[PDB]
Amino acid sequence: MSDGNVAWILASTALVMLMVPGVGFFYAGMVRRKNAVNMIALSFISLIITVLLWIFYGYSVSFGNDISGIIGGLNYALLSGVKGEDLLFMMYQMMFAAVTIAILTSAIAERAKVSSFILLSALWLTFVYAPFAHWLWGGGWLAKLGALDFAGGMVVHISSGFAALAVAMTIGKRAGFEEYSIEPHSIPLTLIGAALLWFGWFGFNGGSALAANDVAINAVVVTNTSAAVAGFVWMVIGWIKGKPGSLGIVSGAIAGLAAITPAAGFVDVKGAIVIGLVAGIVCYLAMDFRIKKKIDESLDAWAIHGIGGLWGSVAVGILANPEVNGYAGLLFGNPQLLVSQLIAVASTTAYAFLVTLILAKAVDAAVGLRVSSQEEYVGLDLSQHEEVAYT
Amino acid sequence: MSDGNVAWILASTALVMLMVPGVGFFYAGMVRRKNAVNMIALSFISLIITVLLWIFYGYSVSFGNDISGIIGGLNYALLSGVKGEDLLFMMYQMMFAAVTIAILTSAIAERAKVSSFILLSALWLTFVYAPFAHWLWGGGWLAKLGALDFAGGMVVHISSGFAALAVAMTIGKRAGFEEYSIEPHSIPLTLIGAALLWFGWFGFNGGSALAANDVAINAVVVTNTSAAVAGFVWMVIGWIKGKPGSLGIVSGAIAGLAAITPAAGFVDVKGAIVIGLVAGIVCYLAMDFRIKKKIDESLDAWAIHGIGGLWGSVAVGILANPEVNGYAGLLFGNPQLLVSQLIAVASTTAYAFLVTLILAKAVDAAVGLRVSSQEEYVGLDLSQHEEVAYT
Amino acid sequence: MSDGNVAWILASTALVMLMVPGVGFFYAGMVRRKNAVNMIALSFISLIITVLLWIFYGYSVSFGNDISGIIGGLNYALLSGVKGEDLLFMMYQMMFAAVTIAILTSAIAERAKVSSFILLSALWLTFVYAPFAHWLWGGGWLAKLGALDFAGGMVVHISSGFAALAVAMTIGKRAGFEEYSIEPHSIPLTLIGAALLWFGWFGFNGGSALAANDVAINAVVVTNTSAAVAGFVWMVIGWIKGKPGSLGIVSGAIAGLAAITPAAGFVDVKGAIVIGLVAGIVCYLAMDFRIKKKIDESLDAWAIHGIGGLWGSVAVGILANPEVNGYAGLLFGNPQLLVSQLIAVASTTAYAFLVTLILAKAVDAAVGLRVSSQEEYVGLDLSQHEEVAYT
Repeated sequence: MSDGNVAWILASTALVMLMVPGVGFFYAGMVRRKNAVNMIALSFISLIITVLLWIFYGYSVSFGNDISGIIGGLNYALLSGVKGEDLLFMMYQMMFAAVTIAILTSAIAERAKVSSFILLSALWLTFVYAPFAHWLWGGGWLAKLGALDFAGGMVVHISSGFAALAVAMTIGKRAGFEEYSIEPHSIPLTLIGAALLWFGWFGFNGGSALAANDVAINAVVVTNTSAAVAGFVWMVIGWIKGKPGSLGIVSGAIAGLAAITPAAGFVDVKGAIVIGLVAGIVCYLAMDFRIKKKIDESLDAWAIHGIGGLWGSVAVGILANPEVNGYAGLLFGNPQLLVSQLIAVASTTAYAFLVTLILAKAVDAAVGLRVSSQEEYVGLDLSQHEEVAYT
Repeated sequence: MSDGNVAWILASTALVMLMVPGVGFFYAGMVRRKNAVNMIALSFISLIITVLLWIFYGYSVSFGNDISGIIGGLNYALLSGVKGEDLLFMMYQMMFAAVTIAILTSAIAERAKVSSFILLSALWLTFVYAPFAHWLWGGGWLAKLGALDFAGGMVVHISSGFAALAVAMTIGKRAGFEEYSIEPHSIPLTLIGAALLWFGWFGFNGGSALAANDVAINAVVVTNTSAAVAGFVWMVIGWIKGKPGSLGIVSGAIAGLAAITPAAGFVDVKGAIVIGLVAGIVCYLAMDFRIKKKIDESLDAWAIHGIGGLWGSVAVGILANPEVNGYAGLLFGNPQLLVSQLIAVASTTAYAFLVTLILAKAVDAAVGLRVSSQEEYVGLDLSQHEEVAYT
Repeated sequence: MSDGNVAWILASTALVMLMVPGVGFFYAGMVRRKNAVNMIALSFISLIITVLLWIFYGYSVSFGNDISGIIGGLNYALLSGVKGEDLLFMMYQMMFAAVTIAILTSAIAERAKVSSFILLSALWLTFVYAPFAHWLWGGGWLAKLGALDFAGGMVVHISSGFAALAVAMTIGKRAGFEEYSIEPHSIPLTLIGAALLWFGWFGFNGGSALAANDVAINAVVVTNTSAAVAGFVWMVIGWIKGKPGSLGIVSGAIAGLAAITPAAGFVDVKGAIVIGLVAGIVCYLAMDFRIKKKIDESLDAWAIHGIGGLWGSVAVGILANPEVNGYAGLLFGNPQLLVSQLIAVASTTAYAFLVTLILAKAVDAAVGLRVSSQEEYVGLDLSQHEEVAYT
């Protein structure tokens, strides 16, 4: 099976797994000390829950027998019939689902009931993520009409970004959100998360070629490129607006990473530069806009992932270079690919937001999403975990 | 040599190395601020010491010429005659020894003399670890009677777990251990350790197939499975008993990882589920029991690793699936394998505990294990390292 | 292309990337709380800046058409003409440049203008790093006269070490440097950095064979060996001088890692032992000496990397074992190799220091390197990033 290829995907799988708690640390540093444990705990729970559901039926529903091009059957439930390298694919994919759910925790920072997050995550995974994976990567209707998503610009970034937006609006602003700014308790903790995410993204985008070949090498080159450009952009904006805080820098780098994900295996270095440059700009604008509109989509999963993933997914249709991976975009003489991406982006963006909104409200009405005011006041570490982050 | 296979083991080696300080961070967060540096420092020392002894003679004693099936000769001392991929095996194995010693530091948390830990570690490595590795993986008498241990359920988890129990009883309870509970100074630090351990375990269990093949893929699948189940279990117990603290969650995940280690390459996903489920339960019971018996085996190396490794090692004899890796357990028609595991588990459990006990007391009588009361009072960071963790 | 080999280098690339922020954490823990964000931020900026310049022309200047053996042309500017595995080489090499620049941040700890660091880094990369890479690895005049540097004893360690010395002397001592000692705000943060650096060095030295073969395995064995020896040495010195602080231990391990880098693929385990032993000693002496001379080369990039890299690079000429990788040193009957190393070390040491000195003063005169006294007083987190590390 080419031990080399298995080697690379085994490694890439470990890398993506690390990104789950990586997300937890990244977010934890930006919340208050009284909610640090909760923010990290959520990423671990996301992992645990994801692994179980994925095995149970998640994998089957995403990549099993296709039914009307919208979803898969239960032929792979409990991994029945999954052998050899399909098992490696399953495991690798399982980690993409886990990171997505963790990113989503951005919208419930500092005020959600853990039990409720679990219920909603299980439902979201079932009714939003699995479907997307199937549409694009499981031979679903989107792949059928020619849509492409190399590493998850849509399956992962658009889904969590817009789902995060829907969730934030449903759960409401944190107490005092509007009055005074919420300061991060540990920027260094966040920076550790950021280093783990950049590092893990090597397996995320580079592993998506499913082999140790020229496409993975390209994905690795362009991934690092877009990240650097988008990070540089936020740095400049930082200076333009005052001082370049470390948060803006890494946030910019992450915008570039999310934007390049859907295209990592189709574009050249020049294309990666445009994507990163534009990503840095539009994502920063989205942040200020959601801030202007007073939406407490707390850690900007939407501005960064939602908008970054949306852009990158569209950019695939404009800059795909056939010399790179056969596929060609508008600038390389193919208008058709652009239309496929727009349809794919319009569909996944609307569905992620609208369905998440339905799910969020359903659960809210069923069990209630938000913690009580006093718990929010004392912090979820104590109230939801009966723990104290530091002594 | 299949560059793919070398690639995977080179990577798996780096992964296991990371687990050493990973253990240090995991433990450090659960001790008091005045002992944070010491707890981490111990894991680095474990690494340094292990590497030296392993090269000097540790490797030879573990995998050299067999003498009476209990130990190896000195033909590989200073790596004399070790070439090509035997060198990669040596290096990979060296890291297993280092992690084991680090896990063991659980029993001496906050009150041991560094110099003494080194002496004892050197002796333990020599008289307990090397022998075990040889019995099971060096063509020793246990492998000879058909015993199996895929990734170290016995060589690593049972050994450190029970050795930790012996050490704790010999060194005694921390001052005030019984009166008031000792709070962790940094749960987030512990969670970083936990993420590094989960991530590193990909190389630990996945690398144990010694190749990038179907067995490693299986080991990776089942490893993640058992961890998720055992973590889910502790989460439920947490709710049943109040609130699911992040510590219980990751502690549960680690119980599943330790339990699955001896079996990662022999069982199917259904088997992994049973192992994780049972592991979560029995390990939690072991924790409460050692707590009930007032034994200051501080960070539960015993409850988690000892008991988790014991269970998993036995489970190998019940659930080994021949369709997975040829070997078959009791449930797959082979009673013989179960007997081999019981004998192996009875032997390694008794030896680890009894011999460690002899070694711990010997050193105690020779140089003294525990620091003075005042050092314990001011903290080992200052007293043993003349450092202060934070300012 | 041997998927195995690509697999290993893709992984090694991710590993070296991690070492960049790893350096940031390592350094951040040793500075004051008011400068924690700045110290880490610098490592991320180093990465971002490096990636951009490397793509733009850095790579071409290092490995493009040779001009008079001192530098490369612009034929690979913007990666024009770089395809297949040359692209993987490019990306892997790009990360070596990034780590070098991060190491260098040691000399400007707590008192530099970010804008100025960027300018100087861009110039240093252009006029010092690229040239070195070309001399030794780009078919430059040094490789031509038979000089060797397996993983960068000179290209990375000597360059940053001596450049750091030049920079420190040009920027001046931190306020109060002489009066009272500057305490590290978070040793644990530093220890996390150290674990990431040790782990990442697997890709650094092990990946330098450019394939998953016997040389990489050897590099991995010897790398871990020298680190352990040098760390053990500093530990002993620590006891001899009082208590073995964790900082000395990891600092010693890093001396061994830097010393072994230029030789990782040419020496045997016995040679690795001598190198580590000597490295621990000479590097510790260099630290005390620069401390005696009152030079605020803050985090000892010079004592550790400069001197460690200098030693190891020379040691290559004494201990290269032909049985290991064909090349042979003085002790293996070849005086010639020793002369090549001395010339290479004399040249790179003098150039790094002298040219960096010119660059540092130029920029200082152009825009000014150091922040104002009051910024230094309130801390660069607030003054240069308008952020606060912890709340």
